[PDB]
Amino acid sequence: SEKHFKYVILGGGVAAGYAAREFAKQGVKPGELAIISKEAVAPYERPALSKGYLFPQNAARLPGFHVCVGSGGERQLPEWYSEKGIELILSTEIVKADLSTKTLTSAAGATFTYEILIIATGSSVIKLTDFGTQGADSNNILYLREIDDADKLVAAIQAKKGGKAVVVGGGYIGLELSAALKINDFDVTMVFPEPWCMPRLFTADIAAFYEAYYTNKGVKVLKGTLAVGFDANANGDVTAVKLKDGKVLEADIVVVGVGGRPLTTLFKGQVAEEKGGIKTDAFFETSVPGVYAIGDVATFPLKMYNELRRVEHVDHSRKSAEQAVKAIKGKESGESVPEYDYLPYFYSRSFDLGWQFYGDNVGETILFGDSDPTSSKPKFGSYWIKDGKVFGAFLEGGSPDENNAIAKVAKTQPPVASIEELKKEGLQFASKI
Ligand SMILES: Cc1cc2nc3c(=O)[nH]c(=O)nc-3n(C[C@H](O)[C@H](O)[C@H](O)COP(=O)(O)OP(=O)(O)OC[C@H]3O[C@@H](n4cnc5c(N)ncnc54)[C@H](O)[C@@H]3O)c2cc1C
Ligand SMILES: NC(=O)c1ccc[n+]([C@@H]2O[C@H](COP(=O)([O-])OP(=O)(O)OC[C@H]3O[C@@H](n4cnc5c(N)ncnc54)[C@H](O)[C@@H]3O)[C@@H](O)[C@H]2O)c1
Repeated sequence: SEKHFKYVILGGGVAAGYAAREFAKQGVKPGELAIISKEAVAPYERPALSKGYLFPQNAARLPGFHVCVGSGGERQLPEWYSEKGIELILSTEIVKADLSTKTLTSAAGATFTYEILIIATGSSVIKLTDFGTQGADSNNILYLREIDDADKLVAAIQAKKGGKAVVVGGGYIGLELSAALKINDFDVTMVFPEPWCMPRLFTADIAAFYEAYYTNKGVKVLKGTLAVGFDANANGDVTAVKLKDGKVLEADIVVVGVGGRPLTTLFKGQVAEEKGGIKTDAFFETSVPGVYAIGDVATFPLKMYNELRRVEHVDHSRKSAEQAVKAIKGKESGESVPEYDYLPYFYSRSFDLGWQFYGDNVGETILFGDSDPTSSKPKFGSYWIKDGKVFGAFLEGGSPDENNAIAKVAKTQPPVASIEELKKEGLQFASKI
């Protein structure tokens, strides 16, 4: 009954799917590796859940977006794993991890042993019920982290067709959700307390473009307020959203985007933690030899900024997954592996927009380009200047070359003698580098 594998990746997300591609490249043998996931499907490109998955027509659907298509790689269907002798253990939640005995136990009591462990458990979605919010347990108050959550949302959009939606949260998930609900023909109201949307990255100037663009699209942006409770009917279904300011919004469906946290509960005490995640070295190895932490759960050395960091980027999930397998196989062969040198890269898409950010959002900012929301193809960016150098670069509506140019600016940190002249140059500055 108990199963044994040389390597076990715990989790079936983006990092797990990309670690498995790296294993096949490294020559993994039949029977050696297993991926244990609580989801009923093979690893897939998570960012698709708040994008094409929510389309009313010609939506993204599995098996279409299984990894590694999101980065231009080959689709890894369930057949890809079985045909390689990679054991895909689905619908299995590991409720107990004993690192000292190298044994994991599933919710059904089944046990599994490994020689090497890769922790790719990602993040769990924050819910309003965690806060103890009045009426937050009403039906049709939905979240979006996994494909079952996406399927519940796609069912609710269909059941509540042409109704009222309230989106709680002003991050990029709130933005992508509001845009999705609007392209599905809902009356949409977006609620968040910050003085502008995407507060952890957008400047007031960048936010103003997206707020105006969403307003033109019919989305009602309600900044400076917070959802404090909900009304429900006799079936327990949400009927309204109560706000801190006394306003009461009618709602047929509520979709919440209030963040996430690393899913490291199984390891508390057994591994060193820092900055919310499991601490790793430049090779994603934890304080326990042979136990690795990749993707969302990892607090790793961010080499170019000389500090430990934790990120929630799909690029980091893929790259960190490759780094760990290279470190594991390199130790088997005595081969040296260079340190993880990640350039922070984040992106978001909604409506006909699509932006990319590289580097670090620190220092003084300048906006450049065409930032008119009514333009047929808005193309505008922003630079962050710290210690007289470009530290961060943002671009909306860039071409693949223009996006590569701002990544090279954020990677090389070119000198800025004049911030006024840098704004004059604009996007031409990134191309002339
Ligand atoms: C809707 C959505 C949209 C996003 N859009 C973007 C975007 O546009 N750009 C971007 O850069 N990033 C985006 N992200 C973030 C990005 O997808 C994540 O950073 C990435 O998925 C993390 O990879 P991961 O493997 O660490 O985590 P996950 O993909 O979440 O993988 C974790 C896996 O482990 C499983 N698991 C957890 N605990 C257990 C357990 N105890 N037992 C068994 N299995 C377990 C989970 O079910 C899941 O399969 C988005 C995320 C979401 C939720
Ligand atoms: N990229 C990031 O900086 C970041 C930060 C946190 C989480 N995430 C992760 O990425 C995904 C996207 O998260 P995000 O960027 O949308 O989250 P976020 O942390 O950036 O923002 C959550 C939003 O919800 C708002 N909010 C909280 N309580 C509220 C209430 N009661 N009423 C109204 N608004 C309320 C917050 O003020 C904020 O605007 C998630 O899956 C999460 O795991 C990303």
